[PDB]
Amino acid sequence: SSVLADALNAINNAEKTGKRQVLLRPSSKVIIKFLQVMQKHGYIGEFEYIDDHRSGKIVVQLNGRLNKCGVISPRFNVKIGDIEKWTANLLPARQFGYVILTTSAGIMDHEEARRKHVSGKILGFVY
Amino acid sequence: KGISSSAIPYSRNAPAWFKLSSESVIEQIVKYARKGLTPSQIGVLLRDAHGVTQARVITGNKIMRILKSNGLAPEIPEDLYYLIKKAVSVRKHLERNRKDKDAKFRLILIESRIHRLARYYRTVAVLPPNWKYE
RNA sequence: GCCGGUCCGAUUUUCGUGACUGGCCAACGGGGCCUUUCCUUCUGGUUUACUUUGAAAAAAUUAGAGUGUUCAAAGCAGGCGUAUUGCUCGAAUAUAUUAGCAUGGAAUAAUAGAAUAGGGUUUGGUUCUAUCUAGGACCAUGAUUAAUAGGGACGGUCGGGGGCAUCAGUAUUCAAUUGUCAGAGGUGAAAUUCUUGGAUUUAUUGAAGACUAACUACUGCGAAAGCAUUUGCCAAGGACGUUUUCAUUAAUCAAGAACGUAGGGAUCGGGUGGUGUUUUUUUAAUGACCCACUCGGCACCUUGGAGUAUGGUCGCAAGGCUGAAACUUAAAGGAAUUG
Repeated sequence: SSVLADALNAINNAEKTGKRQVLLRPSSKVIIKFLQVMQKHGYIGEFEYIDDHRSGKIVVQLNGRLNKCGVISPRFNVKIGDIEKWTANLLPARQFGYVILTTSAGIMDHEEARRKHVSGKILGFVY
Repeated sequence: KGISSSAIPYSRNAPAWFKLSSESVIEQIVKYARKGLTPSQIGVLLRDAHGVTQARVITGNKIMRILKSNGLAPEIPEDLYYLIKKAVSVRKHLERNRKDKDAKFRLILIESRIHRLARYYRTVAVLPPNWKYE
């Protein structure tokens, strides 16, 4: 399967149930920098990457603020004059929420993407 | 299915109650190899003879590369040879008494599981190709 | 920045300043050096998809712009001067890109990719120290982690899993030999059949094939259909155990092939720990029960039709005591009949 999609499904349905500390077994540095930028936006609390050599596990002490995360499995090129269309098609509002894209610095959201004036492909959305 | 496997620890060095040198383990494993024992049996007889964990920890590398370095390489790998030996044994039993339809089923399954690994070994090219199980 | 000192003046310590000196300490930056140790392997005699470009861009094309065609539909002014080197302005604004021309930077997703692993020959032959040594050549080797992805080894096991032999049981049938006498069978009743050449029943056997009563459960196994006597052989398989090995070998299915939402209790198989009874002790082996944990199982418990109506279209009970009509007509019937 897709490790990023299964990780974000893990924290999504654990938040939907209503737990606090979620274990997340298959980790990678894409998921690390993903939920690093979402904790910069304060959508989870702190977390931890316990390092055993095989894959490393993730435990997130999320508080209450997520309602839906996720990815988009075709990671296609998206121009700067199209992230407004993608925000309008993915989120319930303009500034309510974010959508994070893979770009030439890499795990920026769309606010930081229009600030730095770069773009790339879409890997996930969070609101 | 079920899980039942080893749990190699977090440390990656000789466990410091070791009281034995490094090349002595190399001499021990080439001694067992010249006795004619398969690498997995070298590994278990080295877990139990003198207290090593495994050779990638205690020596500089794994037993396959250290036996290729000492010149006692196998011409076919362990799992390939063992599946071939199981296949010829169940073939001999079925030719002793052809009525064993469950042995016919298991021979078909072992033939499939050995042709999968033969496909892997040919596509990685570590045995010479044209090798297609006789 | 710390400290010692040559001094001037006071002093026979110590201070003011001006010089000037070195011993050291941190922050800056500059030039090198070590992290390509000293020794073997090239094609033959890193690149690609994102952002900013300019260049040539088709009038018409986009949208825009000021102007009283009397407004609008439409059309498209620079005009004044100082009509003399200048004003006040507007056809300023905005696509030719899916395709190209080439340029310039990093994550993702691909394409590559390190010239590492010798301080490994049996021999052959050269000279050089006071029997010990030095320096020449041939002859047998390919990047980290080990997924609660995968296959493989190994171990005590595990099963009414399979194949082949083998052992058994009392049934069932048949046969033999005994025994005694009129019934035996069979059904709701019968009947058929068997029977004094002794049926049924009894006892002692013997043969034949098939099947594995009770144990049998919400238990075990196998890919599925299925699989229950014992013992042995032949292989196989599953779970567990594992500080053993390989290194992505994985999954999914046409064609083909073989066979036919969460929680809890209990149980089976394996392992760990506990510490009582079963056990027992110098023959080997390593049982049962309880409790906790853990892994895997077969399982369990609790959260458009319905009607109705039809002058239509199509079929039809339709239509009368039969016999019985051209014939008022018989026999025999059904009708209702206390004649």
